[PDB]
Amino acid sequence: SGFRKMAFPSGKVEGCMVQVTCGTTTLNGLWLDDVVYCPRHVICTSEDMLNPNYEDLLIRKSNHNFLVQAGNVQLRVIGHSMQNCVLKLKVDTANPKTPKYKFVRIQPGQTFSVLACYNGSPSGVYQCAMRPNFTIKGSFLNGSCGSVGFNIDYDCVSFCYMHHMELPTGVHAGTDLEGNFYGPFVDRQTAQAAGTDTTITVNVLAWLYAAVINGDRWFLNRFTTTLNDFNLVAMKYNYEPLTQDHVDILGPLSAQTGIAVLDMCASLKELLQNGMNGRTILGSALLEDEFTPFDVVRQCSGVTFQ
Amino acid sequence: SGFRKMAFPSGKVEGCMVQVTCGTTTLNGLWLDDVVYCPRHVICTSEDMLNPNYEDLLIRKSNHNFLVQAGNVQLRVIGHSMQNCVLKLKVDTANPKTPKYKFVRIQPGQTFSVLACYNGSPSGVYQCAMRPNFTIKGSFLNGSCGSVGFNIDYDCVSFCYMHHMELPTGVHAGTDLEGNFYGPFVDRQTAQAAGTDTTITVNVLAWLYAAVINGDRWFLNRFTTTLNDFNLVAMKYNYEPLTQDHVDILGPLSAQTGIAVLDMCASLKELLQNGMNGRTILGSALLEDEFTPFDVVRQCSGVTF
Ligand SMILES: CC(C)(C)c1ccc(N(C(=O)c2c[nH]cn2)[C@@H](C(=O)NC2CCCCC2)c2cccnc2)cc1
Ligand SMILES: [Cl-]
Ligand SMILES: [Cl-]
Ligand code: NA
Ligand code: NA
Repeated sequence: SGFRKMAFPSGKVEGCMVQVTCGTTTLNGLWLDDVVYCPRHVICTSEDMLNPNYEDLLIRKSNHNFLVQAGNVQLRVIGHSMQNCVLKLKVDTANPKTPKYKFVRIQPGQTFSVLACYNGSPSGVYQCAMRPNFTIKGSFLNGSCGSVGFNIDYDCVSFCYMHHMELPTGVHAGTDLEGNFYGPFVDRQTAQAAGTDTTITVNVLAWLYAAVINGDRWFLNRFTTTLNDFNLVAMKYNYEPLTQDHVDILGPLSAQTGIAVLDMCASLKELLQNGMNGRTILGSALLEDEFTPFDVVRQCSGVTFQ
Repeated sequence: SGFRKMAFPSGKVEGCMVQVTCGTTTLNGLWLDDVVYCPRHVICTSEDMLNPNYEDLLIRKSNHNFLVQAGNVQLRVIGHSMQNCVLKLKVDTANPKTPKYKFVRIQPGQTFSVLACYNGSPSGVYQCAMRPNFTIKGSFLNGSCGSVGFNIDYDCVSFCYMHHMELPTGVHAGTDLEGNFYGPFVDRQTAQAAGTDTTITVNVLAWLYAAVINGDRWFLNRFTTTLNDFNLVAMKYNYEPLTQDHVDILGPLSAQTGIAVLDMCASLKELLQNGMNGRTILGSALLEDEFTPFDVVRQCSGVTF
């Protein structure tokens, strides 16, 4: 019993974090096999952060213009290339701690663990979600660039996020490990701003199922809803639309608890209308939307507390 | 910017987790140098658990009653003993991944990271606090016994919790790594319950300072108060008394933000008396009390390990 924001154990990723320095700029890189991945804006000078031409900036660099430090060891850079917004530095030593890994590009609503790092050294681990507006609500200070997000289902590290920058509302933007940004953002100092964000409806429903599994039913009601009437109501509270794909994804949780998906939708509609009247759900006084259906099945018992 | 519930990186601890089996019971152990630590109730049958004589159950046991598995390798047990509620199994191999470490017993209100494990395999990491009633609000399923809690200082892991049991309200109880229970609990199947809990006042103040650092200011006001007057409000709302030592600890945050502890105490007093008026603080509709002052400074300054 209990229910917590639960990250993956971070050791497999800790063994890959290094420090990358170019000029006066230092940030983090990810060392896998004989390649170090980092944000290409490590080659941006202070003079001009507004309109960098990264092709022109990089052709001026020699391999020895990049200093890579793994703990106390300097790694020798022997080649470099740019892929989208990520710089790939070839080094002369393969990382002996390289885990089984893959690169995955995730969809909004998906969650992952973040290992926040400074100067190549890990500071802490937390859970995040890719918001509908393609930002993440991270906790990142100056120098956190190059920190990564990941999942480790079944002993394989799936890297899905590399941190690049902070937006004006204090939320965060970055890329996949192929260097393609999530959302419309660019690695320039522009007036760019996150769009209006929305609540991840399928995740709220998963978390309501988690509450039932852990023994609390107070928020249920005698009603049901059509999918279209649910979406017409939920969107008035700035909730994302619920699709038939989402309904299908919630099937296993519905089967374990005996609560039909559209009956749980009716409960959510009433919670939005009424609030909690001084009660809490899984320790929260707000509706939580950064646990996915997969996350709830991972964390919760397979046996409902009836 | 941003503010998240944040755990320590868990790698140094992952390399110490093993699986311990005695009879039909399997749970987790902590392998440091040539000793594995686990809950002593691993030696109990369900019958034994109703009224166990641990002294007699252990003398019955021998080294060959224990199976220790590190990944796919069996560790050979060459000795066994008990310290309080912790079983110690001497093995023939020192753990080559043993970190610099200490065993530390924490105080109520202090936080720590938990590495939840099953069958000797780490499964997840989360942050939690020792409650004033000496429980923790963990997330644990069957087989999680022997999972540990810890803090890190530079390169040294301070182990502070080993998980033993779940109470009827679904909160959790355990020991320090010397086998001494936190709270008035015993490792036996008998009627036991969490006592009435209170809110950790110094941690709520720390989190209000974190909120100010992150730009959330609507709860600040022109008033100040005194320790004595604030503590009358605290008692009324089942908050822990605020001591002069707590005020000293908050000093830094008070100097940085511009709000004296007693100034911020006046904000908390008003929040307790009037509520939040439909507003949130750092994305919560409740007053959060599982961040210590040290947690707030660490996260807001980027301390690494
Ligand atoms: C060159 C470019 C692309 C404009 C840039 C510059 C600085 C950084 N930031 C580095 O901290 C940093 C950079 N190199 C080492 N550290 C930080 C950052 O985004 N401030 C922004 C301030 C507003 C204008 C855009 C940049 C940062 C802070 C906190 C958390 N995350 C990141 C990120 C990107
Ligand atoms: Cl996805
Ligand atoms: Cl006994
Ligand atoms: Na030792
Ligand atoms: Na005040």
